[PDB]
Amino acid sequence: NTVSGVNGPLVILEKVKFPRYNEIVNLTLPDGTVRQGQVLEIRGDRAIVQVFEGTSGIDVKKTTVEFTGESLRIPVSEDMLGRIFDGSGRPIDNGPKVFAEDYLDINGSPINPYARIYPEEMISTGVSAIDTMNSIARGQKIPIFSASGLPHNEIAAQICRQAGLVRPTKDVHDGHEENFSIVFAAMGVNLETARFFKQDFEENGSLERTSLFLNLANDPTIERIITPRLALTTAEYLAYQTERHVLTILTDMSSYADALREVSAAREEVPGRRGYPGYMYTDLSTIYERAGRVEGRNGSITQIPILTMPNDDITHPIPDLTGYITEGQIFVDRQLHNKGIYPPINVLPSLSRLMKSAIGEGMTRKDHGDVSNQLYAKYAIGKDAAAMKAVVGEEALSIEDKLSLEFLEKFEKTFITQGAYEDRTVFESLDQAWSLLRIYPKEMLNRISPKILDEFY
Amino acid sequence: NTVSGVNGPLVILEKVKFPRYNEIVNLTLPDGTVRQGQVLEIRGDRAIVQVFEGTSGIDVKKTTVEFTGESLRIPVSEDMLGRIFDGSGRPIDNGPKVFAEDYLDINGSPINPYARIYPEEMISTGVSAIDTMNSIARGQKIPIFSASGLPHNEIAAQICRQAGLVRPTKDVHDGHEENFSIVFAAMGVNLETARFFKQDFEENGSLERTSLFLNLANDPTIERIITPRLALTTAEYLAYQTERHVLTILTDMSSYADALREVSAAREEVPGRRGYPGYMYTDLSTIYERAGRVEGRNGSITQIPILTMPNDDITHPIPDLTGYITEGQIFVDRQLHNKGIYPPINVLPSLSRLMKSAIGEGMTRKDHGDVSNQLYAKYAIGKDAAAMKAVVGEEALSIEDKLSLEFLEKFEKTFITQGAYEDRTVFESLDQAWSLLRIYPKEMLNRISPKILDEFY
Amino acid sequence: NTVSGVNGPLVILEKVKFPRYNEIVNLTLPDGTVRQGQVLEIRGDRAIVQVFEGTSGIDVKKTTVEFTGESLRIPVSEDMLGRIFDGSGRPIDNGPKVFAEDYLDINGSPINPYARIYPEEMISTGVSAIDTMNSIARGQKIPIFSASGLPHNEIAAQICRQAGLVRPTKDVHDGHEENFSIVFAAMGVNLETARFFKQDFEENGSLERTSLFLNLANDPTIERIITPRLALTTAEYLAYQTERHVLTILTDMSSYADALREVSAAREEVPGRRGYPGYMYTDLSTIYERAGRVEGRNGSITQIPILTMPNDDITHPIPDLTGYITEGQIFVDRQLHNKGIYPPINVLPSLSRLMKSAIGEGMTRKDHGDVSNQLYAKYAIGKDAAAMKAVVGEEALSIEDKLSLEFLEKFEKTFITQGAYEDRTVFESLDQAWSLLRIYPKEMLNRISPKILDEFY
Amino acid sequence: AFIILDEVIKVTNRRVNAIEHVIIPRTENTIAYINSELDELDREEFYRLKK
Amino acid sequence: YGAIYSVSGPVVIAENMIGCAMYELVKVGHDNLVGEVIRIDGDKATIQVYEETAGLTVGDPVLRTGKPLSVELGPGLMETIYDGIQRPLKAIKEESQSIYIPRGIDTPALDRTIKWQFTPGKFQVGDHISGGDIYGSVFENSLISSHKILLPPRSRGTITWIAPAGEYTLDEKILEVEFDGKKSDFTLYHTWPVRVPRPVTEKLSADYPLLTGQRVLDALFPCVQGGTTCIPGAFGCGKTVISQSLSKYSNSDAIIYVGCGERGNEMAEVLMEFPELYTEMSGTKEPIMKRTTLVANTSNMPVAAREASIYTGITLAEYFRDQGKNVSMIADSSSRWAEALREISGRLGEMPADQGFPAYLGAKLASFYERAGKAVALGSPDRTGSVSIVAAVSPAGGDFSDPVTTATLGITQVFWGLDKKLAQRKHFPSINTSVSYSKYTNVLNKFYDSNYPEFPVLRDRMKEILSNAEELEQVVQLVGKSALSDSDKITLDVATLIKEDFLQQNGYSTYDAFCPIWKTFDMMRAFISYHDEAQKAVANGANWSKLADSTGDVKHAVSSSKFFEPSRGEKEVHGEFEKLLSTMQERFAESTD
Repeated sequence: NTVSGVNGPLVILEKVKFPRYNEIVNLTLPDGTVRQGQVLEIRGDRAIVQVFEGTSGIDVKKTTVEFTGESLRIPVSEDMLGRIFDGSGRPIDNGPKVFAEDYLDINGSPINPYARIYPEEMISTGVSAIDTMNSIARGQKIPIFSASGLPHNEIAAQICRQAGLVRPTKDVHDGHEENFSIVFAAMGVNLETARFFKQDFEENGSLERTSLFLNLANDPTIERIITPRLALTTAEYLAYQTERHVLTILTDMSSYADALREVSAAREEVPGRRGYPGYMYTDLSTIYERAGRVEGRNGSITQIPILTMPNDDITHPIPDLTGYITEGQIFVDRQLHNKGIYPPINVLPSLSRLMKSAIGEGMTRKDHGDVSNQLYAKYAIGKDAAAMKAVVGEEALSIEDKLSLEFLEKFEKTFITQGAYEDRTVFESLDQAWSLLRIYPKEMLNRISPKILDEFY
Repeated sequence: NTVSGVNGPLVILEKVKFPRYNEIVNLTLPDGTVRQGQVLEIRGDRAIVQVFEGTSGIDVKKTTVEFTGESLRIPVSEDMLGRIFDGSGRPIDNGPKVFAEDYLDINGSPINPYARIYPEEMISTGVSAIDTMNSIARGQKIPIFSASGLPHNEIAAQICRQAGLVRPTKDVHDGHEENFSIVFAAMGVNLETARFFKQDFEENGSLERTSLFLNLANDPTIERIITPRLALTTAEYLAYQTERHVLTILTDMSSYADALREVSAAREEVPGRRGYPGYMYTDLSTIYERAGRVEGRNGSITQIPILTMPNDDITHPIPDLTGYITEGQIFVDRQLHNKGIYPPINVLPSLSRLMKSAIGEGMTRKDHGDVSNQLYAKYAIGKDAAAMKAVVGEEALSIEDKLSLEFLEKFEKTFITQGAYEDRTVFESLDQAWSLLRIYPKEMLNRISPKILDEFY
Repeated sequence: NTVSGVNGPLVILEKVKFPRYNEIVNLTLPDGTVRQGQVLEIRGDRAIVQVFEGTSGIDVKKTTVEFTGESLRIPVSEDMLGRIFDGSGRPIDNGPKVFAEDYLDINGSPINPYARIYPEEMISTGVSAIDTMNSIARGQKIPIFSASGLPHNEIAAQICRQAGLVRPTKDVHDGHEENFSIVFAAMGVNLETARFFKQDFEENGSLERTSLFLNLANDPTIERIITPRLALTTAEYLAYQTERHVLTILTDMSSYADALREVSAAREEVPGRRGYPGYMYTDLSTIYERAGRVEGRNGSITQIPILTMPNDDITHPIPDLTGYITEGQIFVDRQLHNKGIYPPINVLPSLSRLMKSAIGEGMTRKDHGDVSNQLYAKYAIGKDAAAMKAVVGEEALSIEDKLSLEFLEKFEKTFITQGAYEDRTVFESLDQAWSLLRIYPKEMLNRISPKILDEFY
Repeated sequence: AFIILDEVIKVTNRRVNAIEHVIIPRTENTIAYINSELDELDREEFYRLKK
Repeated sequence: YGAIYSVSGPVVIAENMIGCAMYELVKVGHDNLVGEVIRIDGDKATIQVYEETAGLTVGDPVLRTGKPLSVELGPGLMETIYDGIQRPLKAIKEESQSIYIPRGIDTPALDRTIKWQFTPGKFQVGDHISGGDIYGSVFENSLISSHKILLPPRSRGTITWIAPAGEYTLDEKILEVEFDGKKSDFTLYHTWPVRVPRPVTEKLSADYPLLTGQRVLDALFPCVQGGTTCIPGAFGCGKTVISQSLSKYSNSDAIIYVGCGERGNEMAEVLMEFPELYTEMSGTKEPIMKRTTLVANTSNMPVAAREASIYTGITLAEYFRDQGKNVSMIADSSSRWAEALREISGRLGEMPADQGFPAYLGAKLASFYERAGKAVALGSPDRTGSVSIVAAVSPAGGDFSDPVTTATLGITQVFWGLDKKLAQRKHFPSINTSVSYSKYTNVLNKFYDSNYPEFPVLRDRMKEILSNAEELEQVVQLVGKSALSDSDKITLDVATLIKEDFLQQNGYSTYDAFCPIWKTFDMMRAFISYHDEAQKAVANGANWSKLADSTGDVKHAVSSSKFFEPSRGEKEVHGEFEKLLSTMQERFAESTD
C-alpha cells in the first residue's frame, strides 16, 4: 500500500493482507522511476521489503504500491550465453535481456532433480598443484580458500581463463565428450578486475559460451544475493535440458556473506555468533544446492565458489561454515606469494575426502591417489623441521629432516610454479611427482603399497 | 487452566496470581498423564513453570491446572536409606512409600547450622593418594578435578565403595564411636553408569550404608539440579539429630552447571563469560552452604564434589570459581591413566590446606605429617629426573637423580596403584611409604624429624 | 510534574516538553536537600536526566521538580587565578566566589577559534628525556603514557614545579614572550595524590598563577566528567583575555573513561568493544579539539593529559583512541623505574609528529631535529641489541655492537637520570648528546648530513 | 674431550637464554591478544539479545 | 481453522490455534504443506514448516489434524531409501519426476501399494496381549525374515481378531484389539512419536563386544554393542571413508544409516556402493541394502527435515530393538545436527546461550544418547536387542572447544581420537591414548578372557608403549638426539610398527572387510613379545645396533603383517603369527650372545 516507515535500508510497508511470499511489489516513487522490491517477510497488517534498486526516495504519503501478484522467478534461456547482464539480469549494453523459453524458480527448490550418482569423471583446472592433490570430479564442489595480501583476484582469473582450455585435454582423457559452458557471477569486485574477467573470456574464444552477471557494491545488498541464484538456475537448465557440462564460477562469497549480515538489523530474526545470522548456513546451502550430477547422467554442474578470508584465519565464520558443507578445501597462502611464487598454493591443510573414490585408471592412473599421499607426508615433516631449524639450531636435525628441508623448496619452486597461460597434462603431473620423490629411498615409504610402486617408479 | 504458551523448557500457564513461589502445580492432560512442575516466576495472571518430566505436548484448552498448596520439600527419614531413587526422590526400586518424619526445605537451606569451629578428626576414603598426602578431616570440602580423559565415574564410585570399610578399623583405633553414612548423588547420568554404582556397592556390602539418588539424562535439566539439593538436605538431618559423620559424593558438578546455563530462554537475565552465568558463583555456593560441621559437632557433613574438565582447561570458568571457595583441590591427570596406573591421581599440584589440622592419633599417627612432606618433595624431583634421564642416558646419570627415578616408578606402581577391590587404610598406607623412602639414605631425608627417621627409615 | 522512576544514574522525570536541551532542572527532595540535574534526553512528556549531586535516593511523588529555565554554562572569569575549586566550581578550601564576567556553555565548542596556523615556538621544562625526543610546540597535545607500578603522579609533578622557572629563560631566547599559567584538573584521584599536586604549586610560588580543580572518585561519576570540561572552559578564557600560554594537565584519563562506561552500559545504547563506549572516542575528542592558538595570536592552550594503563597494554581501548587523537605520546616504562632511574620516561617508542614544526632556529638550534633522529634510531637499535646480547653471548656481537651497548648505558644513567630539581636547557642537552654519539664512526652516523657531522662530532 | 666440551657448552648456554627471553613471552603476548577479542564476541552478543 | 499471521523464512506463524498442542501435525496454507507447531506464543503459534515457502500468502487456513507428528514404521523399511521426514525417495523419483522432494507435493510416509506375507504370532483368539509382543512376522528380505510384527508400545487388551496366514497389504487390517471398547483397528504399520523415547522392558548394562572389523578400533579400546562413541572429524581427512567403511565392516542384524545434513554427493555414494558390494553374512541380490534402512538428508534440503533426521533414525533403531534385533546406528555427523539447531534457535528467535549456540543443545544431545543401549527386548517372550550409537562429532568452530564436542564427551563413555597432523600424513584413523578412553574396558577384557584370549595383559603394554613415546618425542624435538636411552629407542621403534600396521588401514590393508579379535590379539602379541625381549637384551649386555641387525628377518615380518589375511591356523587364529613367536625367541638367543 504505502510506506509506514523505513528502518536502516529496510523499508517497512504498511499493507493489507494479501501478498504472496517473495511476491514482487512495485513501489512508485515521485522522481520518474518505479522500482521493484520483494517482501522479505509478510506479517500482520504490514510487510517489510528491501527495494532492489536504490536505497532512498521512499516517502510516507507520496508513495503508491501495486502488487505484481507474481513472486520473483528467473526467466531462463539456454541462449543466455554470449550476453552481458548485471545483477538483476538487465542489460548494460542496451538490448540483451535474459528472456525466456521457460520460467524457473530462483531457489531451485521445485525442480531439484539432482542425480543420486556420485562424482564420476575427472575435471582439471590445468594447474598441477590443484589437479593432482585435490583432484576435481564433475559435480564435486571443493572451495578456493584465499586470503587478502594476495593476487587472489588473479588466481580466480587464472582458473576462469583455464576453464575451457582444459576441456580438449579432458576429451582426450575421456572425462569429457560434451560441450563446455561457463556461467560467471561477480559480486563486489573491483572495476579493473571486471575488465580482466571480460578480457579472459575474450581471449579464450569462449565469450559466446559464457554469461556474465556483474554486480558491484553500489548496487544493493538484497540484489547481490539474488545474482548467483539467477546464475545457478540458468546452469541447472543448461545441465538438465541439453545434457551439458556446466561450470559456474561464483565470486565472491565474502561479498555475499556481508550482504546477508547487513540485513536482520530490523527483522525479527536475530543474529547469532560473531554477529553473523544463525541461518547463514541455510543461505550458503541454497547457493550450494545446484551443484552435482543431473539426471540424465550425461550432464553435471560443477561449481567452484571463490572465498577470500577477510581476516586471513580459517576459523573465521565465512570459511569455517563453507568447509563443512563442501568436501574438502584448497588453500592459497600469503607466504608463498612473498618469496615470489605464482600460483602460490600450500597443500598441507588441503585435502579432498572424496578424491580417491571418484577417480580411477582410465583418465588418470591408479598411482594418482598413492603418489599424492606420499607427497603430503614428506611436505609436512619438511615444514615442522623448518620451524625447529630456526629456534634451536641444527641440533634437532636428523638425516631424514635435512632431506625434507630440500624437498620443501624443490616442490615449491618447480611443482607448484607455472605461467598464467600454462596448462598441464595429468599424466605429466604424475611423472613430475615421481621425480621429486626420487631422492628418498623406498624403505622410507609407506603410504604406497609395494606392488604399485614397483610398476611406476 | 489455559496454557498460554511454551517457549523452550519454560512453559507459560495463564492463571491468576494467587499462587506463591515454588508451589507445585499439576498439569492435567487429556492423555491421562499428570506431570508436576514448580513455578519459577509468578506475575499478574500468569506463572512460568518448568515441568520436571517432558516440557511440551500440553494442549492450550484441553488441559486443566491445580495448585497443591505446598512448596517443594523433601520427606526425610532415617529408614529411607539403602534404596535407589529418582531425581525427585521417588523410589525406582519398586519399594514402598518415601516415608517422612520431617519435611525439610531443599531450596538451599533447611535450618543452615554450619559451625564457626574449624576441621579436625580424619575421614578416610580408602584411597592411599587422597588420605595420606591430602588428609581430609570432616567438614572440609575438597573437590576432585578430573577430566573426561579419565574414568571419572569409576574413581568416584571407588571413593564411596572403599569408604565405610575403613570404619571398623577406625572404631578399633577409636576414631569413630558413631557410624558412617554415605549420600551418593549422580547427575545427567548414562544408564550403564546408574546401574554400575549400585552393583559396586552390592559387591562390597556398602549398599545399606548409603542412599543412591540417580537422575538420568533424558530427564529435563531442572530435575537434575534439584537432585543434589535433595541429597544434601537428607544428610543435614542424619548428621544433626542422630549425630553421624556423613561423606557426600556429588557427581557431576559440570552437568549441574550446564543446567544452570541452560535455563534462561525467556528470562531477562543475561549470562557472563563463555556463556556461563555471572551468578555461577551463587549457584555453586548453594550446594556449598550444606557442607561443614553441624551444631553439636560430633556429626558432620563432609562434601567432596566431582568436577570434570571437558577440554582440560583449568582457566575454564567452572573450576576457577569453585577453586577459590574450596579448601584445596585434588588434580587427577590423563598421563598416569595412560601408563596404566589406576587410580591415576598425580599428587603433584594436589593440596590440602588443612592437612595438619585433620590428623592426630587414633585414626592417624603422629608421624603422618612429617612423612607427607618427604614423599611430595621426593616425588616432584622424580618427575624432573625422568626428563633428565632421556637426555643424558642411563650410563651418564647422577646418583641423586638415579634415586629420584627409582622412587618415581615405585611410588606410582605401589602407592598410587591399588586394585579395584583392595581397601587402603591410612595405617596400611604409611607402612608402604617407609619402604619407598628407604632407598634414600638418612642424609637425604631431612624434612623428617630424626626421632621419626630413627624409628622408621 | 513529578518523578516517575530512576534506573541507575538516569532519572526518569515526567515533565513537559517545553525545556531546552541541557536545560537545568532542580529536584526537591523531602530530605531538605536540593539536587541539580541537566536534561540528557527529552521525550514526549518525560525527560531522562543525569544528576550532578547524588546517584540514588530519588523517590516518586515525594520528589517534585521546578525547572530553572537556564542551560548549563560556566561563569568563566579571568580573576580566577589563585582560587581553589572542586569538580563543580564550589570552594572546598574557601577560595573566592565564582562571580561572572562571561558565561560559556560546555560542549567542547565555546566559541572555538582553534588553530588554522600551527604552533612553532618551543616550551621546555628542562627535562631532556622529554624535550629532546619530543619537541613540545605551543599548542600541541602530547600525553603521558604510563602503566601501573610507576610514579606518573611524580612526573606530572616534575613538570608543574619546574615549569615557571625555565620559562623566563626561554622568554629571552624568544621561545616565550609572555607569562605561563597552569590549569590543573585532577579527576578521580585520592586525597593523598590531590594534596601532592597542591603542595607542588605552593612550594614553587605558583599558587597564584594556577587554577586547581579537585574531583575525587567518591564524588558522583556525573560530577567527574564535568570536571575536565569545566577546567577547559576556564582555560580558554585566560588564553583569550590575558594572552598567556596555558598548559592543561588532565589526570587521570582512565578515571574519566570508567565514568563514561557506566553512563553507556546503563544507557539504552549498546557500548563498543570490550564494554567500553561506542562514542567513547567522541567523549575523549571533546577535550582534544580545545587545543592551539586563540585569537589575538599570543595565548594558547597546550595539553599534556596523564594516562595510566589499568591493564598494562596499548592493546586496551583507552591507549589506542587516545593516541590517535593526540600528536605523539611520551612513554614511561616499568623497567627504568625498577632500576633506579628517575624520571623513568623511556624513549623507545615516544614520538612527536609535529617535532619539525616545534624546533626553530630563533630559539632552538636547527640541529635539535637532526640530532633527535640519531638518538631515536640509536637508542632503539641499542635496546634491541642488548636483549640479543643476552641470547647469543659474544658470538654474534660485533665491535660496533659493543659501542651501541656503551651508548645505551650512558644514555640511561645521564640523559634520562636527573633529579626533581634539576633544570636543563636545550643547548646542554645537544652538547651532551653530541659527546655520546661521538664514539660511533662517520659511516655509522648516516642519517644526518656530512655538513653537520663534520662540524660537531 | 675438553675442547669439545668447551664448544658444546657454549651452544647449550645460548639455547636456554633464547627460550627464556624470546619464546615464552611471545606465547604470553599472542595468547592475551586473542583472549581479549574473544571474550568480547561472547559478551556483546548477550547485550544484543537483551536489547 | 487458523489464519496465517506472518510468514518469515520457512517459519510460518498462525493465529487462532486453540485446542492445539506443541507437537501437532498441521496442514499449513492453501498449499497443504506438511508442518508442525513447535511452540506457541499466546494465540499465535510458531510453526516450523517442512516444505519451503515461495508463494504461500497470509490468511490462508491452517488445519490441525487432531494428533502429533509421528513417523511410520511398518514393513518394507529395508531395501529402500527414505528421507528424514520419511517419505520414499524412490517413489518420488518416478511419480514427481523429481529425484529429490518437490514443493507443494506431498506423498504419505510409506509405500501404500506393497504387499507382504503375514504369518501368525503366538497368540490366538481371546488371548491377553501386551506391547512389543509378537503378533506375527513378515518375511521381509532374503537375508532376514526376522521382521517381527508387534503390538505397539503402550498397548494392551485382548485380541478380538487374528487373521490367518496369507498375502495382505499393510493398509489391509489383520488385527482388532479391544481394551476398553474398540481401542483401534491395527495394521502392519505402526505409528510412533519421534519426540518420546520408545518404551522398553528393562535396560541392561552393556557387556557383549561388537567387533568393528577394524583392528585398531578393537585393539586400544573395544567397541560394544549397546554403547556410545565419538569419532572426531575435521571435514577433509577422509572421515567419510572410514564412516562408510565401518558401516560395511560392522555386523548387526539391521543397520540404520542416518545422514544428518550431508554433502548430497556422500549420500549418493552409499546409495550406489552398497548393492554393488557383498555382506559377510552371505547376503544376495543387493546384499547390504537388504540389511540397511537408510535415512538420507542433505543440508540443501529444509532445516526441519534435518532436525527430524536423528529422531526418526533413533526410533527406527529402537523399533527393531523391540523385535530382538541387534542394531548398529551410525549417525554422521552430529555436529551438522547442532548446526541445524543453531539455525532453529535464531529463526524462531529463542535465546542461544551455549557459546552462540542453543539453550536446549546440551540436553537434546543427551536425550538422543539415552535411547541407545543394550536391553531385554520389549514384550514378554524375552529377547536381547541392543542399539550401539556411533555418533560422529566434528568441529563447529574450535577444534574440540566448540559446544558440540564439549557436551558430547561428558555424556559419551567411549571416545576414539583422530589427530589432524597424522591425517594429512595418511595414517588415519589415528587413535591417541590421551585423546581416547573407554569406560566399558574392564567388563570387556574380562569378557574376552572367557572367550579364550589373555587380552587384559596386552592392553596394559599397548598403552605403555604409546604412552612413553609421546613424552620422549617432546625431549627429541627440543633437545635433539645426541643421546636417547637404549630402552627409549626400542619403545620408539616398536610404536612405529603399531602405527603402520594398525592405525594406518583404510584401503591399505588388503583384508579389512571384517577382522576377528583373535587375529588382532595375535598380531599385537608378536609386537609386545619383541618389545620385552628387546629391552632385556640391552640390559644383560649386547649393543642396540647388534640387536637391530640380528632381529632382522622377524622385524620385517611384523612390519608386513597388515597385508596378511586368515589362511593358516584356524578361521580366526593365524599360523604365520604363531610361527613368528618361536622364531622371535631364537633371535633373542643369537642377539644376547
